[PDB]
Amino acid sequence: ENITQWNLQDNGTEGIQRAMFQRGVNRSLHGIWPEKICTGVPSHLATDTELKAIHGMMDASEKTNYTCCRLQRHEWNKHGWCNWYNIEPWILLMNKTQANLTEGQPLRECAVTCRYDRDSDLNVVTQARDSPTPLTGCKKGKNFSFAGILVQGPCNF
Ligand SMILES: *[C@@H]1O[C@H](CO)[C@@H](O[C@@H]2O[C@H](CO)[C@@H](O[C@@H]3O[C@H](CO[C@H]4O[C@H](CO)[C@@H](O[C@H]5O[C@H](CO)[C@@H](O)[C@H](O)[C@@H]5O)[C@H](O)[C@@H]4O)[C@@H](O)[C@H](O[C@@H]4O[C@H](CO)[C@@H](O)[C@H](O)[C@@H]4O)[C@@H]3O)[C@H](O)[C@H]2NC(C)=O)[C@H](O)[C@H]1NC(C)=O
Ligand SMILES: *[C@@H]1O[C@H](CO)[C@@H](O[C@@H]2O[C@H](CO)[C@@H](O)[C@H](O)[C@H]2NC(C)=O)[C@H](O)[C@H]1NC(C)=O
Ligand SMILES: *[C@@H]1O[C@H](CO)[C@@H](O)[C@H](O)[C@H]1NC(C)=O
Ligand SMILES: *[C@@H]1O[C@H](CO)[C@@H](O)[C@H](O)[C@H]1NC(C)=O
Ligand SMILES: *[C@@H]1O[C@H](CO)[C@@H](O)[C@H](O)[C@H]1NC(C)=O
Repeated sequence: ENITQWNLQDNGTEGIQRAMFQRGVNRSLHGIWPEKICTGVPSHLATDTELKAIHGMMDASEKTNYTCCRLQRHEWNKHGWCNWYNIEPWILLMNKTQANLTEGQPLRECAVTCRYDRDSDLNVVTQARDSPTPLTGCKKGKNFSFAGILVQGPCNF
């Protein structure tokens, strides 16, 4: 029912993808997205201490040097409060999702966005999710690279 999406390292993509490559991070959670997007005022304002409890999730912002908490707070504000009601079960789910992502390539890993790399003739996956979706920036007929793992098609197992 929820889309789980994450960033993947890629030295060829400026921003979080490059920062992850430099730090030896392969997968960094972007979000867990139910159908409903939160509108209005959050029932609770996420603190830095709460957001830092999602261990290994890197912020997409250079303003924190890709650490915490701009993306983490944005996730709680836009997808968290209205769906989970309380920050505690959301922090635990996000943290466990990230822990699984840190362990290696997950159960279902489908490409979302690629950076086609001319040199290696590979579709370098910059963002993946746990369900198939139409692709963006992915060259037809090329193999896919999920944080160095070579796959035939857009979905990795
Ligand atoms: C996919 O995303 C959804 C979010 O869309 C995730 O579901 C959410 O999971 C949260 C648990 O992790 C759960 O949080 C608890 O919510 C209760 C309140 O629950 C009651 O309210 C809601 C609506 O008002 C109803 O939820 C029911 O919805 C479904 C269909 O009816 C079904 O799942 C089931 O019937 C649910 O019961 C329902 O009326 C609820 O009973 C809070 O009380 C919880 O609080 C915990 O308890 C404390 C107080 O005792 C609180 O202070 C603590 O901090 C404590 O931890 C807790 O917040 C959400 O209700 C649920 N949201 C929805 C819309 O279902 C789902 O888990 C995701 N799945 C995956 C696999 O990623
Ligand atoms: C993190 O990974 C573990 C291991 O895959 C998950 O636990 C499994 O959950 C499935 C159902 O989704 C069950 O069939 C098994 O009981 C579990 N296996 C083990 C070895 O414990 C867990 O769901 C994952 N959590 C998140 C949030 O991704
Ligand atoms: C990241 O992925 C590569 C390629 O699969 C693997 O060799 C390496 O050990 C992983 N590093 C971490 C920190 O998980
Ligand atoms: C950003 O983080 C990395 C690794 O932790 C480090 O190389 C760098 O000095 C940090 N700070 C700035 C201002 O780039
Ligand atoms: C989150 O997962 C880590 C492993 O990455 C674990 O050590 C830690 O206790 C967890 N934190 C919370 C708040 O669950």
